[PDB]
Amino acid sequence: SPGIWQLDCTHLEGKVILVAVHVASGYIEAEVIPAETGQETAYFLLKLAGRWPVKTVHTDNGSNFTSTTVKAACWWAGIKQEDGIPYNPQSQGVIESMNKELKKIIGQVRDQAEHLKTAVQMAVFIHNHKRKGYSAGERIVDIIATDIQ
Amino acid sequence: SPGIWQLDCTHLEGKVILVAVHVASGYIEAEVIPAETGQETAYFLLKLAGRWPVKTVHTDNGSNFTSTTVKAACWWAGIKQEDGIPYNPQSQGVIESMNKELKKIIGQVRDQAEHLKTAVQMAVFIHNHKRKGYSAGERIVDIIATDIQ
Ligand SMILES: C=CC[N@H+](Cc1ccccc1C(=O)NCc1ccc(OC)cc1)Cc1ccc2c(c1C(=O)O)OC[C@H](CCC(=O)O)O2
Ligand SMILES: C=CC[N@H+](Cc1ccccc1C(=O)NCc1ccc(OC)cc1)Cc1ccc2c(c1C(=O)O)OC[C@H](CCC(=O)O)O2
Repeated sequence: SPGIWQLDCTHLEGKVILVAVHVASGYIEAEVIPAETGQETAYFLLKLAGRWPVKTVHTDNGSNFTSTTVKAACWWAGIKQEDGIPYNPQSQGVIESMNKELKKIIGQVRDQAEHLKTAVQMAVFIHNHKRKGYSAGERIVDIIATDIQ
Repeated sequence: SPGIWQLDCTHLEGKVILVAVHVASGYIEAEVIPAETGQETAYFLLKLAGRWPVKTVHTDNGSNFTSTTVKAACWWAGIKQEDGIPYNPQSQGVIESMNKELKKIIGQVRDQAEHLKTAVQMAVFIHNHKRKGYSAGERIVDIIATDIQ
């Protein structure tokens, strides 16, 4: 559980926002990309796994699950690549709610930057720091530290 | 201490590698950029502070310290922007050594990717996971978790 992440792809302004969610905490990293290719996804996972102890990634769709470039990145970074089938139906709902919340935050900041990428990084910051009371940033560190110990 | 980071800029292949080091742990994030502008530095700090609890950043040079774009990003993200004067002379040595280590690792992986950015992210992964016995990734999580509790 401390090492489980889920990929999520959402769309805004004719661009793609790729999101990785740490399942147990709700902490996220995200990036804007032109389109969701195997290479973009592979590079994103490489970045993520260099920054956090990524044991398993539930991929966001079958194309990323199939992609040999994505499999190659997961091999390189020691990540177990898995499907993202919502065996628990609550998973779809959680992802959908997160995309809605993220788009809400982007709207709230959208006028503070010219470029969508900047707004998305502001949204990451706000999401990770929001207290609901601990924040997702606090939760992820505590979960992982407990695991190390 | 748990919230203090240091910026560092090094050069390779006619490109700039911008690095943020978590001082207490030696954990790093890095990106390749064409040149080290206020806007590039500002965007990098925005990303960093959305991901880790960044209290203070020692800037890497006077241009980044002066930059109103960098100051604005620090304001946005709640970061105390500071100079990077090595009042402890051991600081220059530590940075120099880290740049040498990073370039060594990049050399070791350089043939595994076409693009420097890929090699740099591989280098981040190797550096953060290397056991020195705990890794820098373990140390940062432990330091921050201890602070939270
Ligand atoms: C078909 C893939 C292309 N190469 C093949 C290659 C070219 C030359 C030498 C070795 C290889 C090789 O297969 N090594 C094993 C490997 C596989 C996956 C992997 O994924 C992390 C990293 C490494 C690897 C690569 C992937 C994603 C990238 C890259 C690059 C690159 O070559 O640098 O460059 C930046 C780009 C940014 C995102 C975007 O622009 O889409 O993401
Ligand atoms: C003179 C700066 C340009 N704007 C001014 C702007 C334009 C329109 C509306 C508001 C503003 C405004 O001042 N808001 C307050 C503010 C200041 C600093 C800040 O720092 C994170 C974020 C927000 C902000 C900006 C900075 C770095 C970027 C950006 C953008 C952007 O406008 O989206 O876009 C991507 C780029 C990527 C790295 C690269 O390509 O160099 O980094």
